[PDB]
Amino acid sequence: MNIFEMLRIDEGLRLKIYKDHEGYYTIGIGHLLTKSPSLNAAKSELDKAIGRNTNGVITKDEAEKLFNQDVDAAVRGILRNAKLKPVYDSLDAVRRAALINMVFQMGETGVAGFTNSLRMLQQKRWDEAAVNLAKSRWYNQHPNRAKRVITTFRTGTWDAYK
Ligand SMILES: [Cl-]
Ligand SMILES: [Cl-]
Ligand SMILES: [Co+2]
Repeated sequence: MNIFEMLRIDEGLRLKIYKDHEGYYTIGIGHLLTKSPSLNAAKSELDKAIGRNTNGVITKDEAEKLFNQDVDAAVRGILRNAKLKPVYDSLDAVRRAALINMVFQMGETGVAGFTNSLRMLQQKRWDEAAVNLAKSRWYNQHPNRAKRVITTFRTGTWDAYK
């Protein structure tokens, strides 16, 4: 399995503009367009992003392209961050993907804010990190997904994903 398949499972695929669980406009595979109420605003971001008059609807290839860019960006964010890099480096392949998933969903900056879980991950204190991760708004607002990720961190296997 890999980060791509994993996030595809977590975020699903939508070709038409949609409002997310928080009421934000998104499209594709978890690509946030804007946090604004204006559907026009979202259309415009979209057109800006795709390079064409989309009218809120995109193609699968277009979707996968925003996905690659987005996955790329998450990693860069990780590598740029003084708090995230070292943890990332200390992790194994499966766990790195779990970190990416989180950076992707909440941003580099939101993730760097989980000071305590990051320390625990850095020390390989799997069980405790997982307990700590679950005490968040993240988890409470995304019970199912958050559980697959936390689990992945805990086991270092793709089991939550099979
Ligand atoms: Cl973009
Ligand atoms: Cl969820
Ligand atoms: Co959310």
